[PDB]
Amino acid sequence: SMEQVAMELRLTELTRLLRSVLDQLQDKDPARIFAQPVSLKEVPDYLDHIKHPMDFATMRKRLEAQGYKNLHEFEEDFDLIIDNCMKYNARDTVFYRAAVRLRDQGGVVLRQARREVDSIG
Ligand code: NA
Repeated sequence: SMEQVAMELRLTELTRLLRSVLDQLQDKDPARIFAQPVSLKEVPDYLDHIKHPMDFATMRKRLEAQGYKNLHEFEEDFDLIIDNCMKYNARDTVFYRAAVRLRDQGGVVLRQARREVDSIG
């Protein structure tokens, strides 16, 4: 049907926009702290602590499968990256502080993405 096609085109354009968002967030992480999953072979107890691990490579995989149906879903995954880091790592660490800074800088990017998604429909 043409209605199905129109929904598919909308999902694709949302995907395009979420890609540009993902690239922008990732530019705020030049150290690449959040680029890849935590290795269960190097924080071996990680999964006793953190129930839903997340990272930018994992988000990129989901995005390439057009796996985010709306901005809220994408935001939830970004908030997991930040929130997991702030739980596992202490306040005094480089990791916790990098999560705080990414949250702050990512706020700006997400704030405009919400306006663009609303505006474009
Ligand atoms: Na903690």
